[PDB]
Amino acid sequence: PQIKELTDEEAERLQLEIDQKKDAENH
Amino acid sequence: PQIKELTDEEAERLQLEIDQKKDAENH
Amino acid sequence: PVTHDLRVSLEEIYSGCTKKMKISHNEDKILTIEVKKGWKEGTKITFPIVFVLKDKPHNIFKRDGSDVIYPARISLREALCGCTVNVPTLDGRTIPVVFKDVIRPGMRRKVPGEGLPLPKTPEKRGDLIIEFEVIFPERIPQTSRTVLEQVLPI
Amino acid sequence: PVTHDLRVSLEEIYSGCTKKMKISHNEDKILTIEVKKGWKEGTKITFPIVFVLKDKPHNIFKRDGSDVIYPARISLREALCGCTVNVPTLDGRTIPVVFKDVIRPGMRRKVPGEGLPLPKTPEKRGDLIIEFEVIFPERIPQTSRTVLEQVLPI
Repeated sequence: PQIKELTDEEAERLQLEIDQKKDAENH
Repeated sequence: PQIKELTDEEAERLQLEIDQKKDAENH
Repeated sequence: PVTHDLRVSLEEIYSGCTKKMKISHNEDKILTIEVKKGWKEGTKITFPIVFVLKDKPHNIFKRDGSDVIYPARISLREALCGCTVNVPTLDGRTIPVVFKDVIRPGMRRKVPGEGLPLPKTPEKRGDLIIEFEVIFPERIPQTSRTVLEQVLPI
Repeated sequence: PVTHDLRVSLEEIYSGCTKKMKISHNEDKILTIEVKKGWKEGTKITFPIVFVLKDKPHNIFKRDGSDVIYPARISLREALCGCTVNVPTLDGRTIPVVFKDVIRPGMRRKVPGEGLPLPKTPEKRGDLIIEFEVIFPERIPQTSRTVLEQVLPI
């Protein structure tokens, strides 16, 4: 289970992925 | 159970008692 | 039952901060972590995973619970003859704190209320402790030794 | 499963000693306790009762495992201008140990082999560590301050 600190900026961009992934899997 | 340090002198005198008691009870 | 260390700077502890942490198991998910004012080393924040707050070393201050320690590196001259210490604060002010008497190796002077917010009464801060480090000369010429023998007491 | 503290002086630890301990339950009985050279705090001697060896505080030396620490209280004058420390030994000798360079607050000087016997190699002793305590003057007249400003570096 890989954990690592993010910046404010890194974290936004990464939500836009789990979001723009839960978009495809919400289809 | 009461414990206490003895001197060299105190300790001798006290053995002469447990001895001069195991004398009476060896009768 | 898994622990990961959450390193927090003295400044973060003074003002509070939010920390964002990335995971994978295999979905990448974000745990957010409010860190409220004055939280201590060891503080556990659990997530159904246990973040345990660690103090990041700082080179100006050493944390002591809610107190903050400030090494003041002064000369022996300053310590015997008087000096002014420009104490830095955690919010970047400096406080001049004047010493007239002889300063002694490892002497402390409490600067009251310039410490960390106490977690549960965060309007009430700990203290900034000046800790003096008196720096001796490497060497003293025979010239100086002879004067020093005359003016310093036996 | 009963513990009682067995206080042992530094001198007893240096040379070994026998300790006699009185009991009552209700017969008064004697437990004897050889204490071999260099035995450490915590050492357990059990008796079908657990004597746990404690270091008696000493006012000259502080025990540090098999090492022995000696506070040397010297003046600032001695520390800057030179001095001779008459180190006491655990067997009552004194060793002059001359210091020519500037002595610094909390400086240590190892005096090799003047410590406690190491328990398992008791022919091999630990060390005596001189630990300097530099005593500052309470006060310095304006006369002295002005000279001190001229001869001590900035």
